[PDB]
Amino acid sequence: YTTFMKSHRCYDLIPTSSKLVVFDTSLQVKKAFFALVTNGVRAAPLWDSKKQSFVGMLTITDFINILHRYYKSALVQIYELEEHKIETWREVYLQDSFKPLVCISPNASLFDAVSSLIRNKIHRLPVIDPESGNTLYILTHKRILKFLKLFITSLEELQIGTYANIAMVRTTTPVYVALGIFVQHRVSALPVVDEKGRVVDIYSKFDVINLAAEKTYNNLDVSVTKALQHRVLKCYLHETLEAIINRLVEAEVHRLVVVDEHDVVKGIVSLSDILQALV
Amino acid sequence: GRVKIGHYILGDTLGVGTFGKVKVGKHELTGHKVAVKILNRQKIRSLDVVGKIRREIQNLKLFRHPHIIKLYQVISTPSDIFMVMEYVSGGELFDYICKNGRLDEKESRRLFQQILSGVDYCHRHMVVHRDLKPENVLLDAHMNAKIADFGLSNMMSDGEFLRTSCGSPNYAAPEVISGRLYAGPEVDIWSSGVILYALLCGTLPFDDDHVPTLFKKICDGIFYTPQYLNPSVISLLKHMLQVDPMKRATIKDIREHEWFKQDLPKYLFKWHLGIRSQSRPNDIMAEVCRAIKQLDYEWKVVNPYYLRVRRKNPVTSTFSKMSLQLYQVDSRTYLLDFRSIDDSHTIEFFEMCANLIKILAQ
Amino acid sequence: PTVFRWTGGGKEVYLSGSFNNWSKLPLTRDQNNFVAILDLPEGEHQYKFFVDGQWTHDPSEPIVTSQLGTVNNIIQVKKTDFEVFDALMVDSQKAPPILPPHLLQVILNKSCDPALLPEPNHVMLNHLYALSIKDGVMVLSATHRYKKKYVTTLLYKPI
Ligand SMILES: N#Cc1c(O)c2c(-c3ccc(-c4ccccc4O)cc3)c(Cl)sc2[nH]c1=O
Ligand SMILES: Nc1ncnc2c1ncn2[C@@H]1O[C@H](COP(=O)(O)OP(=O)(O)O)[C@@H](O)[C@H]1O
Ligand SMILES: Nc1ncnc2c1ncn2[C@@H]1O[C@H](COP(=O)(O)O)[C@@H](O)[C@H]1O
Ligand SMILES: Nc1ncnc2c1ncn2[C@@H]1O[C@H](COP(=O)(O)O)[C@@H](O)[C@H]1O
Ligand SMILES: [Cl-]
Ligand SMILES: [Cl-]
Ligand SMILES: [Cl-]
Ligand SMILES: [Cl-]
Ligand SMILES: [Cl-]
Repeated sequence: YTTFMKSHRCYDLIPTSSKLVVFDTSLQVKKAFFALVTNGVRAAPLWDSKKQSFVGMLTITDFINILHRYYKSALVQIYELEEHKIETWREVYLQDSFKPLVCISPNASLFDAVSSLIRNKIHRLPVIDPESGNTLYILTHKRILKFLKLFITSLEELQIGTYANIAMVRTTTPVYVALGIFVQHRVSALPVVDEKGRVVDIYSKFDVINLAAEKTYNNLDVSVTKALQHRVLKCYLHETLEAIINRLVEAEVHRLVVVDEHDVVKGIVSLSDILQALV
Repeated sequence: GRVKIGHYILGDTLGVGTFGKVKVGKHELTGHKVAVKILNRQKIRSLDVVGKIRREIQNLKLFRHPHIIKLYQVISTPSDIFMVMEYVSGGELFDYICKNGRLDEKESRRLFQQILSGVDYCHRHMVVHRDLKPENVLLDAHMNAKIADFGLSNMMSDGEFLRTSCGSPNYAAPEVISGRLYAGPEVDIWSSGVILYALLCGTLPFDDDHVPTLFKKICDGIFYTPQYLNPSVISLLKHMLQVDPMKRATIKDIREHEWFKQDLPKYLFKWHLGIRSQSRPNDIMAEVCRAIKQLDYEWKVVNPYYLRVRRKNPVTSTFSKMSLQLYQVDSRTYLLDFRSIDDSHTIEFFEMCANLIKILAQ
Repeated sequence: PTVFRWTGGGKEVYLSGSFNNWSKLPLTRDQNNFVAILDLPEGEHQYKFFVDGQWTHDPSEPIVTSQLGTVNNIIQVKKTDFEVFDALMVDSQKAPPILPPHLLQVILNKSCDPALLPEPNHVMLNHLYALSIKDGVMVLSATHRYKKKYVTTLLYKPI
């Protein structure tokens, strides 16, 4: 399995004709998130015109962070977000705590990329050709795994992922509160629970763009269920890893909830975990 | 007392064609026959076609398709260059359609499949053989098509059009007779279309002794379809003989056509461009130059409407090139186009262009 | 091999040279072209013609006059003359156009993945396309190819 990854180059995974959105750090940050939504993209590289190079990647996490960091109430404007450039926020978010740009080459192996994703704890990575210096494509775990599923021709026994003290929200948990959990815990999805420990829904980082899309971000007081009104996937510990790997891809979702007999949460199994096991 | 090159004895001249005499060659020992194109070095430099021959050789040497004439070897001498190629006994397809009449539906289809296959292979190799006619389609003993005069051919480059209005006016595309810019493959389809008409009818679709009427007809794309023609092939001819290249059949549209598909062997097969200013063309060139130098960019004025410009990067300290070209959109409006020249390259290209726009018209 | 060609008429034309101990080798006629092709040891060779009972040289070709008044042609056969690409390389020493409709055929405008795009026509690669400056910010765009793959880059740049 890992042998396959060490041989295959990043290029092999790049699609025939793709779209790539680059934001100049001088762009106002609200315009940036709105452009992510308008172009139908989850992450865009950032170019520093003065530095003449790509400094980083703007993601939904940045949105979650501005929102939570600077939200006052539904009565006041998030002035900060409304008038703040990508550069002005990147310097606030990363003050003395500085971070550069993690990137792979197309001629570098698939292994090197998977390793880098885990090494730097990131879900989206850019591919930069050394000759041109041009960003070509952004490598997402879902894609690396889909290619692995095309190549392939229990959960309790193996034990892969975080199974204890899981980050969760309730039916009536406000979006703001949930955003704060996404911050302190540094996780991608929060399962929504009912009166009993049983799980009804799952609010993900991706459901947070809907705020930007529908321009409903000035009200984060709304319960997590209200937010998810603009629209489950479960797995057990007796189910085989290959059946779970199959269930994830034939639904194209980032993670599965490890549930009990009567819909009660027990742990989690993410695409990042599966790809660490197969490395 | 025999003239030899390789071990081939040079015989009778077969034709002249584009860039020089083609003679037969019979191998001294084996009797194997070849066609030898002779290029006089001093003659090929008199017309400045040295670049054309260099490219033509480079291409044809690595081609290997059963319906394109093979280039076996190029023998250079101090005085002349000899291009040794495969010899086909049957000669011109033109003479065939003269002697025997129009080919039956089945035989025309066979040949059209073979020709189009070859035409496709060319385009798959970024080569467009302008000047595609039955006079350049040779036949072998077994009645197979062999595409043969790559003299007027050209390469297809990323981001560029072709201009040369080459080939016979009967087989020439409307945009070619109009001396307009073209991509390349579309002009080979229009030519393959008239070949198909010749194969089925024994005559040319666009032909008249009066040249201006011939030219109106080509541009009005109007031709006569005799009664014997199958409406399905009439349908195909209508699609290939479109005056709008945008409305014209692509090799795909042809492969997908029901008439073509029949008995076919397996062995073959809101954004805006630039900025649009309404000023007088020469004013636009002054306006752009008084902006390019206002930005401290090195350049070279090729045509009076084409400018190749360079920029020294203040950070990476690496030069970045881009070419500007002004086209005419209307009877009233014109537009300046920006093309990227290969030595982030792409982002540095956008920045270059952008600056010029913030100080320019629509 | 070297080409020796006489351009004129004649009933019998011969080529005599240093490379054949000045023996009268005959030239075969095509039209007004009398030829014989032969390989020569890359160096200096002197030749002359026996055109229809008269000894001459080719006036267009380079000559050499002897201490004895002998006027012969001369041929410096070079190594570069025999290698095709070497030989070709040594040898190479208004109103505006109408906009081709091709440049109006895009892939961004024309269920599925928003990141994915149709394959472009070679002809529209490397050309700059841009969206109208709305809210003091410029959107620039171009399709480029890296190997057998294409990337359409959009730059959100303010102005
Ligand atoms: N036009 C022209 C032309 C030429 O014809 C040639 C020949 C040549 C080859 C063979 C014969 C020949 C002679 C007797 C009988 C049968 C034959 O084919 C004649 C000439 C060269 Cl070699 S270089 C060259 N350059 C030109 O520009
Ligand atoms: N390749 C990268 N180089 C540098 N920083 C990155 C890179 N990818 C992501 N980041 C940063 O890491 C943080 C988390 O991003 P990420 O988890 O990848 O987003 P998402 O879960 O929405 O895909 C953000 O602050 C983002 O700016
Ligand atoms: N809701 C969650 N609570 C706790 N851990 C989680 C949760 N979601 C993901 N993880 C873990 O976070 C890591 C990265 O996962 P992810 O951010 O979902 O791609 C893995 O080790 C997961 O097991
Ligand atoms: N295990 C899951 N069960 C149901 N929906 C899920 C699950 N994980 C993610 N989603 C959905 O996937 C979207 C977010 O995308 P992503 O972060 O790629 O998983 C949202 O619409 C979520 O509701
Ligand atoms: Cl001829
Ligand atoms: Cl014979
Ligand atoms: Cl034959
Ligand atoms: Cl005819
Ligand atoms: Cl002479």
